[PDB]
Amino acid sequence: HHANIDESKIKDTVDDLIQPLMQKNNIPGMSVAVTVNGKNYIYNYGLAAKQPQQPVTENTLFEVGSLSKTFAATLASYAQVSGKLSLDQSVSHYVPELRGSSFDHVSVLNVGTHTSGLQLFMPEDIKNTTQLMAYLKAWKPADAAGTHRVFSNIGTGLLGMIAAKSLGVSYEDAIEKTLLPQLGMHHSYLKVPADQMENYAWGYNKKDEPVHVNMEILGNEAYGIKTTSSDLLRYVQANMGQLKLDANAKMQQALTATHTGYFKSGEITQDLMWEQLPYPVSLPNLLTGNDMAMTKSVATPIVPPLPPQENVWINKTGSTNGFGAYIAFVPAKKMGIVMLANKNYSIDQRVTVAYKILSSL
Repeated sequence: HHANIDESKIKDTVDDLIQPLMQKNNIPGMSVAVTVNGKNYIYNYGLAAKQPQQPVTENTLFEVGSLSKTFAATLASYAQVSGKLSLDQSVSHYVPELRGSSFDHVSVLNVGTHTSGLQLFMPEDIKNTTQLMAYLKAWKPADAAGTHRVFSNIGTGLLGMIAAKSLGVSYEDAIEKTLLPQLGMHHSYLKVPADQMENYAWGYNKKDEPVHVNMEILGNEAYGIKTTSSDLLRYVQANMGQLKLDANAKMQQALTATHTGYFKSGEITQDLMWEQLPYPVSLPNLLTGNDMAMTKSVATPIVPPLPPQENVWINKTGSTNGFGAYIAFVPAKKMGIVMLANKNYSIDQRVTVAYKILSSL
């Protein structure tokens, strides 16, 4: 510890919130990454696994659940800026087996903004593409697509599937061979390789049992990423235009364009998977804006779309049965936070701690 040194000042703030958070929620391990003024700070806490004990280190991989959806959006945006995908086209334009179904009237933008009306969870009995297509061909929403926001793993699945196909590849190839490499995220995976399994934290469920997420159909798009806080902090910096990014100009454009605001719903603006609130934001409104995961709300189009903004709080939560993650960043302040935990603890706490940390900077 050193008085007047960046990493010690930030560490005091972070420790003072994260240690009680982990204690009260029985969280075995966390990593918290913060960026401010172009400098990066990584704080590791506790255990990646209990027995045999393994500490959280700079290499620890956590499941991040719905943070995975922002990668599906970044891929769709990359396909769009590359001229391969139009977001306003129908889903059945790109998925011809769905022509003549409800997907004639659902746009790619709808599935990228949770406004198709598809439900949250993939039906558990859908095991293969044939069954998935039969389901989708027979599906109808209660309200017309574009009228309501319903956060959806299925819709995110379609977004990523369509984006990858428009690029000529499977979603897994698109993510692990194109997107994550171009972002410099070398410790981020949809399938953790053998040399990294020692670094893959165990998640701890509500009954404190060690678990890892079970990957099912279109799961890569919706919840498949395992990653480090450092890689996600790089992703936050790239989302703020801070990195050279290997001169990948289309990729920077793709990242930035995911922040385009397409629908208003409640306190939030729904971007392409990212969600944002006006900055400065009150904590009550940020809490409300992060309590939209499982209920339908009215959605209102923003047309022409709101361009990517600086003066906003951009965020996404993600969870699996054993993990709880959160990212927030404020481009106008070039500041951001990644909080990764191997227990799924309540979103109100994630958001409140992040709000307090970023407010301190």
